[PDB]
Amino acid sequence: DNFCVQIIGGFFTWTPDGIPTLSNITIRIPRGQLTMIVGQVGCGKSSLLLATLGEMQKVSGAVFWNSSRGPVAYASQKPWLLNATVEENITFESPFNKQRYKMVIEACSLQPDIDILPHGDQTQIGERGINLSGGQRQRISVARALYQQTNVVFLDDPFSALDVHLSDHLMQAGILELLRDDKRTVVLVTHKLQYLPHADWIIAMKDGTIQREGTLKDFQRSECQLFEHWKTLMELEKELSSV
Ligand SMILES: Nc1ncnc2c1ncn2[C@@H]1O[C@H](COP(=O)(O)OP(=O)(O)OP(=O)(O)O)[C@@H](O)[C@H]1O
Repeated sequence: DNFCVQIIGGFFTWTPDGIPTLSNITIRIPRGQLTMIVGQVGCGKSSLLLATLGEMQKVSGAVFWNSSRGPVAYASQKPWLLNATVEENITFESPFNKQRYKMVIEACSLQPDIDILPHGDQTQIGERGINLSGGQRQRISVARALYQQTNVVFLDDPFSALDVHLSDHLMQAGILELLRDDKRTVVLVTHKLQYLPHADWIIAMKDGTIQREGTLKDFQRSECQLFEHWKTLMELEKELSSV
């Protein structure tokens, strides 16, 4: 109805005939809102993101897309980089709009870093080019995710190798401004719980199964231990002829 991705009792294994890495998956992602998946290391957040994309085989349950999935803007936990220039890494087979390109660059704070080095927004990077630092690779992948005119945006820990200032500016200018104005569906896996007030929907995962759902107000009563743990980790209220 008003939700983007629906899973009812989904079972997903990475191996073809192994133990279910994801068990009893139930997910109700709102459309046009920010949904944040939180959990410990290796509890299946990236696996949940890829299971919604069909990258994992399904043992049981059903997956519904009300957007026939359609395109999804995805920023992997390991930042993927093409062999082309920075401009083509950000546009990624899209029409080049200078206004949108500069807006996404200012949202990711990529301008002063592309000012460095032999070329500006035209250096070949990845293979057949100069290597970039992990923050630059991650933010170029995030800029590619933010650039495309896609209603669904999947972000898998954009703040893995980012400091406080760049991650905060990325969170505000990208997620709360560049993605809210066009009402794109943003699913944001993160280990930074300081952005939990900015979450319309929250997914809690624990050992390959999903613990809770809803807003922080729902976490206030049903799961008091997890709510107090979130409070302690950071009252959690929302918001040539010679040649
Ligand atoms: N491509 C893969 N092939 C096989 N097993 C995988 C693969 N990706 C993840 N797994 C397994 O699935 C489980 C959860 O991994 P996943 O990457 O979803 O966790 P995560 O919580 O998102 O990651 P992080 O370690 O960054 O917190 C682990 O047991 C891991 O070994």
